[PDB]
Amino acid sequence: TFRRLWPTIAPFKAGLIVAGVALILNAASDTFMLSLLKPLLDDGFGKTDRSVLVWMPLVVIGLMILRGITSYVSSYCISWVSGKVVMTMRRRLFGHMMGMPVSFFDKQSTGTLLSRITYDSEQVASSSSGALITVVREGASIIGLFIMMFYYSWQLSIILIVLAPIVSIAIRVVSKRFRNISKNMQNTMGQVTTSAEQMLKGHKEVLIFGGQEVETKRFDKVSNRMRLQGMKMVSASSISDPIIQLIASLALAFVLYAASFPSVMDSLTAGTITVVFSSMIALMRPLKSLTNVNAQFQRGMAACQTLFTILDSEQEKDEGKRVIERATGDVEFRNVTFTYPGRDVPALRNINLKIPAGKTVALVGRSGSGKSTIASLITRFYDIDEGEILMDGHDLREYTLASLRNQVALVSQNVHLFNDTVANNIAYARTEQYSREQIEEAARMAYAMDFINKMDNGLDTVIGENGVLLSGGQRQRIAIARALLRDSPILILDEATSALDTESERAIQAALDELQKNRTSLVIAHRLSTIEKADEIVVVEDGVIVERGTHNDLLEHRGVYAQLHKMQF
Amino acid sequence: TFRRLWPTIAPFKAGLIVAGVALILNAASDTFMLSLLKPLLDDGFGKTDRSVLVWMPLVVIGLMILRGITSYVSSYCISWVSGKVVMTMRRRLFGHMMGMPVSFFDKQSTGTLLSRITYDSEQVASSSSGALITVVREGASIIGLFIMMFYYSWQLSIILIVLAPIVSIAIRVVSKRFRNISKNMQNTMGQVTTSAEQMLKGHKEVLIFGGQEVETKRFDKVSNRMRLQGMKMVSASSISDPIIQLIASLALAFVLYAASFPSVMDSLTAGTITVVFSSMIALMRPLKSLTNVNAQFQRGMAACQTLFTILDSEQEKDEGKRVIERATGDVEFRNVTFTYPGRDVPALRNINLKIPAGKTVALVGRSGSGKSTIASLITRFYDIDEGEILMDGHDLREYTLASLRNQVALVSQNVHLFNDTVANNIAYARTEQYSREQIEEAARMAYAMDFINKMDNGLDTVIGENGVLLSGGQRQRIAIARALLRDSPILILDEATSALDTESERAIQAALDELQKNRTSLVIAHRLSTIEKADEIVVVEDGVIVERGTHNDLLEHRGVYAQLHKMQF
Amino acid sequence: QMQLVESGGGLVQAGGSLRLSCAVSGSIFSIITLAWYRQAPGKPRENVATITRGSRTSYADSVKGRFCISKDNAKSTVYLQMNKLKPEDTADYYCNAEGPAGYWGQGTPVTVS
Amino acid sequence: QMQLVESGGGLVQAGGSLRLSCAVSGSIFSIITLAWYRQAPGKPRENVATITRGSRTSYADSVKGRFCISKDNAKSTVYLQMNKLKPEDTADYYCNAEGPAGYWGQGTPVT
Ligand SMILES: CCCCCCCCCCC[C@@H](O)CC(=O)O[C@@H]1[C@H](O)[C@@H](CO[C@@H]2O[C@H](CO[C@]3(C(=O)O)C[C@@H](O[C@@H]4O[C@H]([C@@H](O)CO)[C@@H](O)[C@H](O[C@H]5O[C@H]([C@@H](O)CO)[C@@H](O)[C@H](O)[C@@H]5O)[C@@H]4O)[C@@H](O)[C@@H]([C@H](O)CO)O3)[C@@H](OP(=O)(O)O)[C@H](OC(=O)C[C@@H](CCCCCCCCCCC)OC(=O)CCCCCCCC)[C@H]2NC(=O)C[C@@H](CCCCCCCCCCC)OC(=O)CCCCCCC)O[C@H](OP(=O)(O)O)[C@H]1NC(=O)C[C@H](O)CCCCCC
Ligand SMILES: *[C@H]1CC(=O)N(CC/N=C2/CN3CCN4CCN(CCN(CC3)CC(=O)OO2)CC(=O)OOC(=O)C4)C1=O
Ligand SMILES: *[C@H]1CC(=O)N(CC/N=C2/CN3CCN4CCN(CCN(CC3)CC(=O)OO2)CC(=O)OOC(=O)C4)C1=O
Repeated sequence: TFRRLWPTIAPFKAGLIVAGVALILNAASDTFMLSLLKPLLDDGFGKTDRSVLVWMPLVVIGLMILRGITSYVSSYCISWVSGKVVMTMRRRLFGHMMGMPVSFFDKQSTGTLLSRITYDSEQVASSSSGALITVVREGASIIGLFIMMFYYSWQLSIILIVLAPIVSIAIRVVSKRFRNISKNMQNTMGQVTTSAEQMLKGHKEVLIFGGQEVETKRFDKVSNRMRLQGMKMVSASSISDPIIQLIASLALAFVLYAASFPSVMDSLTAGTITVVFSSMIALMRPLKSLTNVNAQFQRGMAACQTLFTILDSEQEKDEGKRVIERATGDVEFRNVTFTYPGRDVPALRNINLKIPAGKTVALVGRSGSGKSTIASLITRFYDIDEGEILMDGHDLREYTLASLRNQVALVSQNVHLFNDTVANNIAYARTEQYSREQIEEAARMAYAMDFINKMDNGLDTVIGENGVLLSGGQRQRIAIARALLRDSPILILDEATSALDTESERAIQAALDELQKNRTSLVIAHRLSTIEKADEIVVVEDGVIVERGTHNDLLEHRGVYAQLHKMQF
Repeated sequence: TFRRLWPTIAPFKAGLIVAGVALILNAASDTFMLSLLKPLLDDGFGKTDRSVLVWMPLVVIGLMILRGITSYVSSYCISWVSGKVVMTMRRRLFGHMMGMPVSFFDKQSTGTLLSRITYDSEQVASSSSGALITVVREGASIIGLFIMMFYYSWQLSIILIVLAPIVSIAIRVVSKRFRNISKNMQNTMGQVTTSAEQMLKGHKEVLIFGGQEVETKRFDKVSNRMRLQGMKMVSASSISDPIIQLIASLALAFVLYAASFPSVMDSLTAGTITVVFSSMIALMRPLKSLTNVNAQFQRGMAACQTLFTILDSEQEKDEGKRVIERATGDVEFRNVTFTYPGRDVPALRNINLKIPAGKTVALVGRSGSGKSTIASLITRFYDIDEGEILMDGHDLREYTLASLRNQVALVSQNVHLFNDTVANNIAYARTEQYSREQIEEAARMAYAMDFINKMDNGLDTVIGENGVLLSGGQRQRIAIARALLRDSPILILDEATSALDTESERAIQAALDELQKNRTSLVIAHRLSTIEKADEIVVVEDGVIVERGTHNDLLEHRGVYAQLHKMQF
Repeated sequence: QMQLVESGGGLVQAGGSLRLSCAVSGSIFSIITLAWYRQAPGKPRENVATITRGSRTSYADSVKGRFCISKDNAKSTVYLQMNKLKPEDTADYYCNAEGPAGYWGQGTPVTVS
Repeated sequence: QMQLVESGGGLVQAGGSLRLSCAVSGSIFSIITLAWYRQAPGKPRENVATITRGSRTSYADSVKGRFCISKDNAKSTVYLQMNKLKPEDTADYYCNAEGPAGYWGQGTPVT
């Protein structure tokens, strides 16, 4: 029941119609061979002579080459549509994954994301395309074989069309036995795999108590259970074939019996019997592989559903309409209070940062936890729960993301580097509207050209992954290049590494010194260089603003920052 | 090939010889039936004979029942040796995973250790057993059919016995050609999978730079490469089949030719010709499986080499012979200096840490680095590089591991809990030697009954994973119980979480208060109470002992420990 | 918006003892830094004592081991006790919170005989 | 084992200033805690000043803001500079390392 789902593949009907035309031939050939077999047995040997057996050795090879060629064209031009439908489905799937809000990507499910889409959407078309190349070749085969029986006989074909449906329902009940064994044995495999995993992870504890013996006996038990489970599934599998083989063979004995009755003879030259029986034993593969196409449509629609739940899911709520060119102003936090999904403890209780325009604030903290989740609010990676982030009199939930995100510039020491040319990694996303003179001048400005020129190709060397790359010592340096070129109005540094790289501080600190001479900048900081030059410093103790103040007028006021200053002198 | 293998499986010669005996019959059924086809055809319809035609349905049903029964037995009693050989190999593999150095389990082996060993073993058993099934059955099939052609003909059979080897070498060359395309597609397949993975590790930056435009196009190129690679593979696979079919069909036409070229031929009636041709078009499947056998052994021997590298690789270095009943005394570190494998920076530089007998020394480090790697040296989880660890005047590298570990009690949080009866945990590996009276006394001694009586059965309650699973604090309480039972002389606390102060911390301290009343004990520390009661406090800073003293006679010496006491006040 | 209320005494004898309280409202009181500042008629503001999230304490060089500070968990009110008063310490005393560039109270002058 | 050698003066007039040095070798000098302790002829040992890995120096109670201490990385030696001597400060002074339960030197009395 796929009505109202054809035009999803409508631009590819050429391939499918060639599949049909050159696929029904691949069964017409198989029927022609047996139909030929008849005039090669009676009319070739019984009728005393040659003049058939010089034709038919050529007709047989002709039919064979037709069969081979049709096999190739059918398989190839059905796999072409398979491929160009996998592409479209996977592309639309991916183009949906670049908007799904950050909360997901954050370790909710990323380990098997790409595999669980490519494997899944390759099993969604393998099964359906297999069902197609099965319900047509192996459905035309039946039509051809019955045609060729009737044109040669009158009775045997009738008992066969009465009798084969019995064969089919036998097929369908026995395969049902096998599937119903499969799921219970799946449940029995779950427990045994779980125990096998359980005994290991505490290896420390096994070795510390000197308890090897008990572990060996436990694995002996559970492995014998694995052996017995495999036994009970193979013992089930080995039955589903012979039973239906015997039902069909009993049909064969029946239709063989009906050749003894007096009327049936004299309608049976020594040939026609041979071709009718040949069609009987060739009909078996279509008749067995045709009444299990549900087992393929169901695999296909199962994977199709397990990815059509994914395709339309939640995305980043885009609300509001107002746009921004350059929000040269004051980002202010107001009573904001935010919670990670999947947890309970709030990360920020009532919070009141009041960033000046054109100045900088430094979020020194003893934790390393509870501060970097501000650099994930001022750019609306997440969305707050209770509060309001006023940006120039406006709320980030009212701005359109395309511009709000265009404001900030996450200059860090961990920036992911695209695997493309350097000058393309600096001017990223707008090589169209930037001129290479700007890229060169900024790469100089960021004190970055010194180690790009040494690179062999230069402004066309790949510094991304599966390329040649740049060490952690300029990853950030390129990042400053990017910020300078884009001239963002709001900066969020990380200073991720606890200390500057050897002989590399001279460039880092200098370039940053140009980078924050203007351009209001919330600088998450934990190093005594940028903090000292700060404008108003704000500490964070595990959930909340604690002790705010400029550095020079703070050390006298002991509090937290001086305490955290001493142990990091 | 493998003459040495037979005694590895010689216990199961019964199963294998039943496989062989009841498997050759399986091909004998097919050969007998094709033979029977003639007195169906010549003596059944040429003459007036109706005598054979009336028993023949019965012999057909009989031949099929023999065929089905032999199929079952030769598929069961060869998957009853496959089962036991894989089970034995697993048990001899795992019993070697309980000896490798702790550094292996550390993170070196992926959590798919179990999956890798089980899939390697299952697939080696599958490949080798399939090779046996194929070689024996199809050898019987070929021998039977060629017996068919001799007893029924004189020339066509020799034509085929000269001509089929050509078919076989065609098979080998074509399968080789497909197999090479397999790896050639495999390279770029892996490459493009990696290039697909690259994009979404840093999805953050893609949003933050507004670069969704230069992401969809990049994935368009990647997906087009994926579909083109799938196209190349499928277009390869659809040729390897329909070429050998054409070679064999050339053989078939040739056989027709020679079957009616001369007058010396034509002695074969309308019956026996059908037998010969049926035997032909049924001979192909053996002639393909038998000649691709060689590939099946390579699956099995490849995976078996993967196993046999692992099986006898390396274990924990056992040296020395000296044995200990109980090493009541004063373990001492002397100039010990240990380097983590896989790293460069030493974790412990020159150490002169002394642990007086009976007394307690407490390590208190802000780093979280360099502490919990002493509790992995006083029990030989690892082995030191430069130093000597005296234990009662002997060195740990001279004691025997089975004996030395008998004194150490890793009584911490997170202690792994076997999925067994509770009494088994608190008496692990020596329920043989220890009577339930000691368990029931110690469970009280640990003040641990509140996690026993309130449970369903208590001394029989399942509590590990796949059991009821109790609290993490309770898991620590079982660790104190288990320490109490064994009364081991050397104790190593961790004091990890410290969060359950809801009268649970009181219970913890109450239980421990007598656990370290004796038993000279190295206690990693972060709790003010246990540090206060210490006997010698030793603070480490990131690589090395810094200042050592007693809490009452240290605060006067401002040093480092007090400077940490301030922040952890 | 966090708010605070300052309570204090007035003129007292020299070398005596006094206790000062400061109420805090609309706050996460249990963690924020709290302190006291004094401002001379001629000299600017200056801190005297400071508390921290860990019940830590600190004092200036001028007054060391002379005054004592504490916080009340239930009442959300701090206490600062001054002992061995000095006439030269007669100035304007202020309650403060959340560091120096944070928030300030009304201020109650104290006179020493 | 580590070794330590103390160099110090003898008898000088009250109210002056001096500097003392203790040479420590054979171990990881860069990180370990170093300190100086004094002991009166009658009164027991008493700490004077201390340095840590982060140069977080401290002076215990009596000479806060009076004495100073520093260590030389290249010279592998610690300097201890003194000022504003008093007659009551005449006692037995030692250089100490790795906390109070660590190690001690021969020392030298100062008057
Ligand atoms: C002069 C002029 C004459 C004129 C010429 C006429 C020419 C004939 C044209 C042929 C047209 C069409 O009619 C035939 C056709 O096209 O189909 C073939 C073949 O069917 C097919 C499959 O094989 C069958 O199925 C099973 C194995 O298949 C699978 C598997 O399931 O295990 C599936 C698949 O695996 C899959 O792979 C996928 C993937 O690889 C795709 O890549 C994967 O998706 C999965 O793969 C894996 O994974 C799995 C799992 O992991 C889960 O995924 C595993 O389980 C797996 O093992 C596997 O590992 C999947 O499973 C596959 O790939 C394969 C894989 O390779 C291995 O793994 O394994 C086998 O049964 P079993 O015992 O094994 O269970 C079958 O063998 C048998 O003995 C059949 C048996 C069946 C028992 C029933 C008998 C009675 C029932 C009566 C019913 C009545 C009810 C009404 O009857 C007999 O014996 C009795 C004979 C005596 C008759 C009685 C006489 C006295 C009365 C076997 N059956 C046959 O061969 C039928 C054969 C019969 C020949 C025997 C004798 C014939 C004479 C009869 C005498 C009567 C005269 C009066 O044909 C005929 O009828 C001939 C017509 C008679 C003409 C007489 C005139 C002279 O293969 C190929 O197909 P292709 O072309 O596409 O390649 C095909 N090969 C060819 O065409 C060859 C071609 O002729 C070239 C000929 C040149 C040669 C020159 C020398
Ligand atoms: C300022 C002036 C001064 O001399 N201080 C020392 C504080 N001494 C207090 C006496 N205290 C003795 C027991 N202290 C430990 C318990 N403290 C609570 C009970 N205190 C009264 C008896 C109340 C105090 O807060 O301080 O008083 C808890 C504490 O750590 O506060 O020191 C102490 O001597 C031990 C000044 O602070
Ligand atoms: C002990 C008690 C005290 O306050 N000291 C300061 C005495 N004067 C010093 C002059 N110093 C000027 C630069 N100081 C900052 C750098 N100091 C390193 C160089 N110091 C000599 C130049 C050597 C010292 O360790 O302390 O001397 C770091 C420092 O100690 O800061 O003092 C200072 O006035 C600024 C004492 O020596």
